[PDB]
Amino acid sequence: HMLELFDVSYEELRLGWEVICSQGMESDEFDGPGTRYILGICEGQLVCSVRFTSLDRPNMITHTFQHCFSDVTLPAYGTESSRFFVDKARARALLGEHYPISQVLFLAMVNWAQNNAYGNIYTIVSRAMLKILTRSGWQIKVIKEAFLTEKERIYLLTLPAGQDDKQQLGGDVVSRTGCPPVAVTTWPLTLPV
Repeated sequence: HMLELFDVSYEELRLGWEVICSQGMESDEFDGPGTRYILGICEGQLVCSVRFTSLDRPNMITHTFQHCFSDVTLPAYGTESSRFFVDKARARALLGEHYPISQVLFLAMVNWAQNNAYGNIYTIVSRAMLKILTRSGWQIKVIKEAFLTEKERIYLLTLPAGQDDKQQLGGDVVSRTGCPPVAVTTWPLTLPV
């Protein structure tokens, strides 16, 4: 058993490779050149993933939810993660139950961010996702709470990707999975499940 987290550009996107794709999020307006993805693969299958888009290219903050956050100043340089995906049922079956695939992808996100020159990451999450990010210990920053609907609250967040954040999620995954300490410091990531 082994867990691989690494990134691929849209530009890069045999049997197992289509199994992965057959398990991926069906595209949208923001899936094109420039867009990168982090894929979590265990025994030839997609267990989790997340998408990264440049802040200056069209994205969910600048377009989809324009009316919601047009009052927030956005840096010229940056990345927005989205389509945070985790298949809990498949992770359990491959990485055993109680495995923190969620905390791992967060770690993969910080590590990928450092490897690509991003101090932090901008994202739009749902109330629930916010609850999880909060519980993860990751020192996220709500830039603005907005109302999608009458009761639907969504948030614009900055996810810290400094060394402290990396070590913090790393140490978390360690004492949690008991995996080798150096295994959470690299990019790409590779975890013994």
